[PDB]
Amino acid sequence: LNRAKIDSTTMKDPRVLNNLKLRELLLPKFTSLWEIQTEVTVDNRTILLTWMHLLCESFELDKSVFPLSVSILDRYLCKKQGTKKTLQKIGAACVLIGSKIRTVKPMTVSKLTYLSFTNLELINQEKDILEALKWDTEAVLATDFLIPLCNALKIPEDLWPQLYEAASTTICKALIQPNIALLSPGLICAGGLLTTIETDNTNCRPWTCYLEDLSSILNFSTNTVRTVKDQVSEAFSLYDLEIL
Amino acid sequence: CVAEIGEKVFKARDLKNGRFVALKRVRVEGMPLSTIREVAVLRHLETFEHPNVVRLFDVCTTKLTLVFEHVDQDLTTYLDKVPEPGVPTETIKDMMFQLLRGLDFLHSHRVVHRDLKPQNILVTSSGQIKLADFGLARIYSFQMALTSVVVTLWYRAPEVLLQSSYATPVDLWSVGCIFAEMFRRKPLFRGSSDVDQLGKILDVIGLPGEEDWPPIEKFDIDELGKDLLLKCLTFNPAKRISAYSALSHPYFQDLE
Ligand SMILES: c1cc2c3cnc(Nc4ccc(N5CCNCC5)cn4)nc3n(C3CCCC3)c2cn1
Repeated sequence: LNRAKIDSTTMKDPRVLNNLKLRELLLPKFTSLWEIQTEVTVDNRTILLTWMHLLCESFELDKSVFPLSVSILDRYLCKKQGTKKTLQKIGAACVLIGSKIRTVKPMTVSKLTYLSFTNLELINQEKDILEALKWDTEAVLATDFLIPLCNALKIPEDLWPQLYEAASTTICKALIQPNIALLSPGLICAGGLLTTIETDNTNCRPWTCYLEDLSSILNFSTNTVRTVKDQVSEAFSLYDLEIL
Repeated sequence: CVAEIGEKVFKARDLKNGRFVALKRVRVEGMPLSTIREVAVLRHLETFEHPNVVRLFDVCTTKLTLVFEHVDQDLTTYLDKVPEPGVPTETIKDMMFQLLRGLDFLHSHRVVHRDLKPQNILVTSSGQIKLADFGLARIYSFQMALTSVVVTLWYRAPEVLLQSSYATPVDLWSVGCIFAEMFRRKPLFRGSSDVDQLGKILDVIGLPGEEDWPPIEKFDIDELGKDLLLKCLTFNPAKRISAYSALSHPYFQDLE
């Protein structure tokens, strides 16, 4: 299987960054995490999100399959009540749906059930999430912003493959944590690059030399950017499989 | 339901109005990968209300029903019955515009519609373009995996055939093929295999030099369309024009 390579239309066109900024405003900002929820909690999510991420990491899915599943799941869990038991059926349906959209070889029902509820109950749960959201499943993922933000930042084009791999990875683990769920996709992403550029010492400027321009680019204050970096790096650091 | 308009795509009326709608009763791993993709994109972009992309109205569920806006006819029926000498001069310039417009739309939202064919392209009574069937369509992130099977044989861009990785220029290929078919009311390239098809093509565009590798009036066109059509069928896909760059090209400046 061959991979999508640079496309000026899709990554260097300045109105792609613009339109991302826009459709970012089509996912209404969550008041608080899982407000509509009486039983399960944020604690129950960091876990399930952790399994889900692993399930996405272990089966080598495209980097943008886990952000979408997290997005779907939260959204579904505004418009429906879920138990502490079903909570795993649910998150396994989200990966089922999210894979079908953002990845060429989907997770199957077998792989999702053989390791976890029946092959029918899960399908019916794909249904339930499909209805509840009225099939409006896609979304703007923190991942969608990496390359347009790299172009915007005049980062030398040939550093993109490594930075994409590093940062998309740092991003996806953060997304497991609660306090990252409130931040806006563009910002979560900006943190990703900075958290990463800092670490790897990639032949860029040092990361603080991208703060005043990421401010400009995303239209936030040079303080919101710093906090979003810190928050993200921290959420990365908070990753623990022994939580399972 | 009344009379099928697609191989399964129906045609019926509604309890609200007896207005015209298209029904797509999709026969159901859970829900088919493709329809989930199709709908997901259409609802993602719908509030932008672009002139050139069919609207979707509902879904419901064993069997599944997918409900759209109705269009007079597909460009296939159009070209197959438009009074001689076929589509007029400027109607042609015009639909090329709307096509490249609804496709400048799409790509700017990081979407690729890789199933561009006159079977799929729609034409309202007022002569407006409505792009349809978004089964093979999806958001292009970077370093993402790809199947090796998009577009019906005749409209498939080279590099796809060459089993290379594709992108947006896949859309522009079919465009500068539908650009072609429009003038000469019959498919420009009619192969039988991935290799025949790459031949029918390669014995026209000619032999791409060592750098581009991984008469045209010959086949009634303006001097200007014939730079556009060459721009949309330049072998190298990093050389193929972009729908944005094309919308601005000189063939278009005289227009409604
Ligand atoms: C969503 C919406 C639509 C849609 C809405 N209207 C029409 N109108 C239409 C087209 C063709 C004909 N003719 C009838 C006599 N035989 C030749 C053709 C008549 N009406 N076709 C639609 N399609 C078609 C794309 C390719 C197959 C289904 C859609 C696909 N997705």
